[PDB]
Amino acid sequence: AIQLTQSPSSLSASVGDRVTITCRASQGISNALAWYQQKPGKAPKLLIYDASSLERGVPSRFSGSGFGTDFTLTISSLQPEDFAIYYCQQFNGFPNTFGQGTRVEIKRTVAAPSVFIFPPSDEQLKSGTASVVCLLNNFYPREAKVQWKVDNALQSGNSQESVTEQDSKDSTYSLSSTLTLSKADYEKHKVYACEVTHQGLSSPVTKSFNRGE
Amino acid sequence: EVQLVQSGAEVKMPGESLKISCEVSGYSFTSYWIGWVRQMPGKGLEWMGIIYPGDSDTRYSPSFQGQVTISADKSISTAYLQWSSLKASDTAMYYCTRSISRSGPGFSLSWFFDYWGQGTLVTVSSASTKGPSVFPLAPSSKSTAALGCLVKDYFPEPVTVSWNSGALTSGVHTFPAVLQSSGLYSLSSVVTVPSSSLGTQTYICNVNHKPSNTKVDKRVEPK
Amino acid sequence: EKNSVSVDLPGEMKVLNKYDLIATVDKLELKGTSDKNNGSGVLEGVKADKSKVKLTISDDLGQTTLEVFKEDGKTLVSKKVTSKDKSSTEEKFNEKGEVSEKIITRADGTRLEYTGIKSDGSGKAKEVLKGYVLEGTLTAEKTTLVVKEGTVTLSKNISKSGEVSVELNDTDSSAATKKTAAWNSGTSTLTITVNSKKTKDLVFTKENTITVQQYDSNGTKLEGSAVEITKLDEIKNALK
Repeated sequence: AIQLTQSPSSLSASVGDRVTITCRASQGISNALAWYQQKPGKAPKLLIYDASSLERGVPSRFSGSGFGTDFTLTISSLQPEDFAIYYCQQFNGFPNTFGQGTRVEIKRTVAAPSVFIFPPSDEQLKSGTASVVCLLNNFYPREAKVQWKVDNALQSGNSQESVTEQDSKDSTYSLSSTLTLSKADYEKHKVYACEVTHQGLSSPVTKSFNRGE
Repeated sequence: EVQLVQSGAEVKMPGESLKISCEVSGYSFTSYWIGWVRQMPGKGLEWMGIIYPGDSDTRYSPSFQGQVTISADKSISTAYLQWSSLKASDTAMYYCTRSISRSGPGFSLSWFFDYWGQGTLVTVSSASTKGPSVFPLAPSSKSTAALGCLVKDYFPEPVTVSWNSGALTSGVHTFPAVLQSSGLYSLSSVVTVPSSSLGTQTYICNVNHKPSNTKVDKRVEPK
Repeated sequence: EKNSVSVDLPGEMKVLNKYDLIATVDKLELKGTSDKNNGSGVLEGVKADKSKVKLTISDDLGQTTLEVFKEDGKTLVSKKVTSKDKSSTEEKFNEKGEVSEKIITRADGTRLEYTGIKSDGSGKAKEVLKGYVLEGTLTAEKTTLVVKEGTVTLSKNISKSGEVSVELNDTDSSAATKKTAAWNSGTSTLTITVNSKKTKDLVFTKENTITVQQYDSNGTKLEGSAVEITKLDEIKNALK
């Protein structure tokens, strides 16, 4: 079919920057191009059709132009809710083809991780296993680090981390670090702590709790 | 009012058959084409085919010719996407899209898609489908208190998590699923609440895993 | 009016901040916002049928694109692209999505019409020359225009690239009355031969005309001057 190549792959800009995204075709598709916006989760949404005409309800800050084989989608004044992935598609030559997309992130200030910790539920220990959870909420940038103190002796391999995508209100992130321990070993200790080191900090933060106190 | 509602998530084994539907409303169903778009896991967008319910004209993309059946039903305003036999490589999210026709020079036409469905996920594997867990994580000695629920050892993604059966979306964070060492996903959902509301207000999380038909609501329980 | 005076458009239409411009044609006003102060901008407008009308003017002020949509601004009804040199191409759509009619108009007034377009491409082809009109079919690989006179059929093919090729078939089976043909793509001439003896030449000109030059009795060289065809029967008379 017709290959479509976008540029760039990822992108980061602050709230207010005029950001432009390109989409290059392999043939003359002069007017047949459409732009979609897939937000976190689901689902794709039509932004601009015929490469110039704007879809109803789409704000005026979104614009697009192009002709021949080079096309450009343009946001005028970036907004935090505009964080999404943007695809271009061709409908001049059968069959319809999509571009590989383009990631758009938002730049903001740093603070703060806002660490929280959670003990196991004691209903998990009816199954011989327990999970400890350390919560980091509404921080920036995405980079962070978490360690799991156990009797002031870190524990290995039993951790798993997951990060939310960039928030649509304040462009922040959130991370969950889960420590999976067995009940036979969870009771061989008293202090379980979570040492957090984020760029927005001034010193490592350690939220802890004594086992059943 | 233009809405495209799709069917629910599916779990199938390699070789089984499956037909998913797209219930339509809001406009003249007989006037617009209805397409189908595939999205491989975390990958690009693949257009599968299209149908015009005015005469049931199926235009199949060559990448899926003889691989999937696309039908429509003008009597009930509903389109369908049907498989003869599922393969393990067919695991993806599928969209039904209302299409706008454009006469591409020449001798043919193509479409762009203005209104999209919510998406139907089809997971194809020969492993056991296990329901989620129940465990809550309790708030204690917080800064605005924080609490949430834990969803351990389920298969297959995705699981929808609500709080107070809706009407709670201020500080709700639902983490993406992480596949553990054991072949079962696990995720957590958390909310940030005013610390002075614990006790005077009850918080429940409404988990839902339609693949295994499991659905559980549990309360925090801050102690 | 002031600070936007006027300028004429390709197709006999006129076009006249917080650049701004205002236009008006077909009994109602169309206004939008341009980028320069020459007329390079789109013009929005609505019809009594609630149908959306859109006029796209190029940046060179020499290509107007007038579009007509339904109540939704996406599904189109007609699309006429008019250039500076009157090279127009209007399309109409069957409300299924496929283009049902395509009226190609050249600079010298010679129009090229297509009607009855099926879902594959087969449709009635009719070229409007000056003084006469040719008709034919449309296959998915060329445009075929046929002129018949008894057994002889004159097929003027039109490749999709635009070049013209012409052939001639004769269901006659007499070595003294059968008519063969010879085509020269460089000179754009079709030479009719009858009984191992040339008869006449037909030249398809770049002005979209046809000339007839009768050979002599011995079929060795031409004679006289060429007659530009004005009646359709003049083409048939050469095939007798």
